[PDB]
Amino acid sequence: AKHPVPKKKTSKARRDARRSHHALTPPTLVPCPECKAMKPPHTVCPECGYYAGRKVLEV
Amino acid sequence: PRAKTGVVRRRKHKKILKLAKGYWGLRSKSFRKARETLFAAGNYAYAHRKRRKRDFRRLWIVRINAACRQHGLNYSTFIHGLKKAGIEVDRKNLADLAVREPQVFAELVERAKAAQ
Amino acid sequence: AYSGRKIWPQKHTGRARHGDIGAPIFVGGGVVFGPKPRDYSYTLPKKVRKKGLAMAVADRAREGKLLLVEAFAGVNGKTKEFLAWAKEAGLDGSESVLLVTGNELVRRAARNLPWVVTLAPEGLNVYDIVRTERLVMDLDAWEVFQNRIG
Amino acid sequence: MFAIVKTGGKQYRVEPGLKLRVEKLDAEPGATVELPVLLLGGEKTVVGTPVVEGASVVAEVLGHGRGKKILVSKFKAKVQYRRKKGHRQPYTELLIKEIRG
Amino acid sequence: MEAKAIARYVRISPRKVRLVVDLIRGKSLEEARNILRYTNKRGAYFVAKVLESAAANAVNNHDMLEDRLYVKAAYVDEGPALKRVLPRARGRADIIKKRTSHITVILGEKHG
Amino acid sequence: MKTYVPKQVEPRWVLIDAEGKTLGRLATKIATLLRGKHRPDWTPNVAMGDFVVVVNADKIRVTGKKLEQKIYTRYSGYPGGLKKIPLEKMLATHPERVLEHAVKGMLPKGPLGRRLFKRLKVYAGPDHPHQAQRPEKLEV
RNA sequence: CGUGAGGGAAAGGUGAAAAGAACCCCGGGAGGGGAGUGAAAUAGAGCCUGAAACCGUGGGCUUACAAGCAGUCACGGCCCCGCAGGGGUUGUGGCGUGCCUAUUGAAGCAUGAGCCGGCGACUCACGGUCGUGGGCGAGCUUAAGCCGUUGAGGCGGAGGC
RNA sequence: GUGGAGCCUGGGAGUGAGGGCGCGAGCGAUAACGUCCGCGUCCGAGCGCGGGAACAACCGAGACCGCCAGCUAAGGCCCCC
RNA sequence: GGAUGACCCCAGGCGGUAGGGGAGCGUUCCCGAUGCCGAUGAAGGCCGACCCGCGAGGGCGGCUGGAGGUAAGGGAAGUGC
Repeated sequence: AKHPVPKKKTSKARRDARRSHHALTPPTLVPCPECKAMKPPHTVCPECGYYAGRKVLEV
Repeated sequence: PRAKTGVVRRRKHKKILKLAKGYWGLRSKSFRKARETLFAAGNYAYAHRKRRKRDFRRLWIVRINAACRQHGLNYSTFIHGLKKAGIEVDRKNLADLAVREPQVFAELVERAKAAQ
Repeated sequence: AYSGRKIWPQKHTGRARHGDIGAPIFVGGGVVFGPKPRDYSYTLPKKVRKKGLAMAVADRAREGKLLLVEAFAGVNGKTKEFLAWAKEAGLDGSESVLLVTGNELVRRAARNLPWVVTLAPEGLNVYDIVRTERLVMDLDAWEVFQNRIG
Repeated sequence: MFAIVKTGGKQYRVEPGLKLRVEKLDAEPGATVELPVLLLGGEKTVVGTPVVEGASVVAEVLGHGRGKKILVSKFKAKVQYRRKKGHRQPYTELLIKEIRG
Repeated sequence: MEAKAIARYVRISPRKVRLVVDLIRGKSLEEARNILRYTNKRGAYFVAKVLESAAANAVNNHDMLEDRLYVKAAYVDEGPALKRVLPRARGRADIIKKRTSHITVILGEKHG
Repeated sequence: MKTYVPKQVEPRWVLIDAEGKTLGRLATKIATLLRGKHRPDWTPNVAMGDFVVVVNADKIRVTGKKLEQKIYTRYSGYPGGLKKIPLEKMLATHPERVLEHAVKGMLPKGPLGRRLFKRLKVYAGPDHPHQAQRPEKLEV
């Protein structure tokens, strides 16, 4: 190893075009059948405590 | 007394930067970069001005040449013909003729085979 | 006021080369060919001075702007007192005046006027003449003037 | 009906109703000049050789102007040569009035 | 009408929050609140506080209706960096830029 | 007076039989037709030449010893990947290339010059699938 | 900062007046929205002016068969200002080896430069030598001083040429 | 022979690492993008313009500016062109 | 030609590094200034496709800015990155 180093400043264009895959993807959500609140599927709904379709969790 | 740079430099810099609007990235952002493109832009505009005069003529001559081989003879012959005829309509206008007024050109072609 | 220590080694730092920070190349530094107290005085040939006074008054007289006076009516120091007199003499302050007299009292009266520049006669000089539109002198000043140019 | 006329070293096809820009002619605005003709077109097709003896084209001089400023600048590398010149081309604006023969 | 709320000098780095803000731009206040809730990013907490504040402002100052609020526009700006020393190997000091964001959220009302 | 410049037009489809024609002494012409330098309203930046259907490409005639002496050539990008194929063998397998490679190297380089190449249709014919376009027969 | 001798910074500005923003609303706070003060609040204290590099948002044009010192020429399309014209952009075609320095020779794979802003280098004194604008001319000139002035000049011939 | 000829007197310089090409020699090996002289040239300073694929010095030609006008030089006139 | 920088005509020169020369531009400051411009808006900033100048630049207009600015003609430099 002989300390490799950027030859040229990365241009703004070339920079941002690195970040064309950086964009976030929103949390996927479904309505919970009981309380109707939005939550991640396959979780327990923390709003009402229900999962399929019973009380699991005292909230 | 002291004459600090003050206002002068910024102004000479904007002058150039305004002259550089349009250019890619730093060439339109960095004064220095601006100046270097403008120098090049400079000579190109001069060099290509002179060149534009000979870009159109080559085009005219192409365009004419085609119209000439429609009536069964070549640009080089035809031009010889004109000179012998004594017709000195520049080839800017020769061109135009050949594409706007087929007939007249066709007239010109005949005077040209004629004088030959 | 800074030291003279070599801020960092002549070599191998990867920084540029410098001595002390008083180097004019530093923002801390001294100025290169900056003003030093000098003396703008020089000796103009007496004759030239002599001719200018001469020529300065000449020009002005050549314009009927020169006016000599015998004395100064009732001016006894007071500024309004001078006004009076100047009015009676064609001096309304539409024109600006170099008023030359050895008379202390007359100068005191004319002094605080904006359109008057006052002067004892040994003080006459081309500039104060050229500045002013109208020259106004004593006979007694007019003499010393001619004596200056003899 | 058009003609091919010569002025300022260049040629142009003109027609009645044309405003045309030419090299500045020595001629007052409101005055009215006659351009030599090397060819007449449409219906009557007459090939000036090089000019057509009788013909002319009458144009009115609308006036004179100086064209848009051309920045002519030369730069030479490695030599500190840089020249900046401003150039406006003078012109004469013509209203073609009629064609003769 | 528009209601806007800004959070200024939030001690997070702009390029990091902007990722979260970027999700909710143009979405219904309802959608937005939801998205931010289960968005796994420190920025969410902050963007939330700004959304929520702007939500009140709308309803509370500018006479707008919660069931009509969307995020008309939003944006994160850079505020003054907190310059901090990071000591490194062989005597060298590094300078870390703990960065700072001005988070803006602007609510509009959905006509239909 | 500014020079003409045409608005867009209908491109003329043209038919040519190779057969017995000297390769490239033919190609030369196809090129011109492609650019449209035969049309008096020709423009350099525009692509208004004819669409050129050549038929019977397999029967192109060639001078000299080039049947077995001209070598067509392709490089992959691998070591030793230089492929050398003699004319003969080119006719033997992809005959419609021979005239294809010749016309192309006679077209300008650049975006447009590749556009014009697309307007070249070559079939070791006769019969070309372009009855739809009704190509006017051309001699030489 | 250095054991010490010693080295040695950065850092000025709301407004005429604090009238320094009660009270309410989101918020743990910070911050912000209203209200209020103010001639002005993108003068709100992180405060006059608020350039540029730099980062965002929104809008127009554009871009996924294309080969590049990034421009220029031409034509064309779309947007804009207007009503033979302009402005923005750029599809295609032509043309085209950065700037500086150093060199016989540099696009050069030779030096310097990340970018922007600010600081940065032919001076001054006394002599000298041409030129030059003037003054006087077989002459020309004073120096230090003295008097006067308080931005007034005069005298001083020692002396020098 | 009136030319950015010349001569005279003075102010100011820079330059005193050249280089290639043709020709004449020495050196070298009837080698070197070699070296050292002479006459000439061009680059240097014309890396401005045409030709020579590209390319300081080979051919052509000494660019004040503009033109969508014309004649040409070398070089070319099958297509790229 | 006129009568001395007033313009017109005609002809010719006008590649250029070191370098010589000549004419200008802009910055600070002085005289001009007890003046003139200035809140009906200074300096400074951001625009402009407009005007003048070969050019450096200078106007004019719009926005910002809110207290300075400084002419014709001259003078002096910490004078242009």
